[PDB]
Amino acid sequence: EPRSPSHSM
Amino acid sequence: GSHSMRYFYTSVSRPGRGEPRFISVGYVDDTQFVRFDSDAASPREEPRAPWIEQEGPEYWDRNTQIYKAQAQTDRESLRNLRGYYNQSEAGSHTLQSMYGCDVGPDGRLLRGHDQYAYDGKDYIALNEDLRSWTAADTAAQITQRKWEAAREAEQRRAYLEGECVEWLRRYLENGKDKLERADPPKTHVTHHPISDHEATLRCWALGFYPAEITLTWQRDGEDQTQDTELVETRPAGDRTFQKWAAVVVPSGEEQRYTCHVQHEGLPKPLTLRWE
Amino acid sequence: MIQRTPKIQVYSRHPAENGKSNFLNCYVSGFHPSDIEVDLLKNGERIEKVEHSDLSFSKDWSFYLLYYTEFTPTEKDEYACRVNHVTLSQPKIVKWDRDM
Repeated sequence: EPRSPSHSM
Repeated sequence: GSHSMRYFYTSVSRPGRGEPRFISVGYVDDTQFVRFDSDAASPREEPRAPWIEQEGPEYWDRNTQIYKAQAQTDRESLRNLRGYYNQSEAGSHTLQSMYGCDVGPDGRLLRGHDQYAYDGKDYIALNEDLRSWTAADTAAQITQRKWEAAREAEQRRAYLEGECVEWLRRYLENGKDKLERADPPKTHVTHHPISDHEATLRCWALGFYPAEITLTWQRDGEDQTQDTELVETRPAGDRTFQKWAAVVVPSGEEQRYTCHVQHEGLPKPLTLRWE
Repeated sequence: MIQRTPKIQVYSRHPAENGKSNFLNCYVSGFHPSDIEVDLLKNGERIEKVEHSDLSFSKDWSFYLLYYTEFTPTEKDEYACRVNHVTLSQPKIVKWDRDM
């Protein structure tokens, strides 16, 4: 299962 | 043995064509098992291997939400990055992400990965400690300070030590018939005249899994690797792979040449001759 | 801004037999960036119904795609793959050789 998104670059 | 799970993301800006495109693929070892493409109509995570299809609607619904949220985060990263590099609004740019875990035969974590490329070049990577970042340039050092402040590394580590390992182990049990087992190649040698006195002998390995394979030509037991033409391993299109190895031999001396095939699907390596 | 030139292989999924159903593969790899045009050709003309794989990439970040269609090889019909990319001086055409 994919990792949850967090911060933008 | 050892096993790997990876997610590969590509975000591509397309100014004056449309909004940025986001494509995700999931792989276990050499097998693709899911995909998400923002350009598909009403896009959703879709199955690409038979053993994932049994996952219930919650799996598909939540992963779809994750990809849409990641695609939006990537759109903001792309805007920030062309800020850092002072790049035109009119150019197309590429952000790639790769992440996932390797587990040993016991199913314990060996190593975690979380790395990114901008316009084809390494940008930032999570170090093997899964606690610190290495930045490629002064732009990536901005991202690094931001991600340190937000403790991004701990979010990454929690995934790589938790869900990455736990889902990989679940997929290795459910798809064990295709992931824990190797499929040997179908093999043959073909004969191709090139000039008046010489023939190409081509040793074929078709439909094998995994991709790792060695094809060697010998002449009377002597290694011909220096005179052998190898093609890059290529997808058959059904999840299996293809490869061949070619030597130029004197016409009538073909029975001197043995092709040696080493693959995890073969209990013993094969020796093949032109027939 | 790295650019990398596509590698191309054109081949059938199964060993070709004139008259029998098969798959024509065009495998394009080692390219950057991802914007690319790939067509399968029959006697130099564009085949309309062509499937493609989901964009993925290798350890050096370079992209690969598989384009494919079901087809029935014959003695007289020529099949090929045509690729256009920013790294190419012009569209590259690689012909299908059943022996490779």
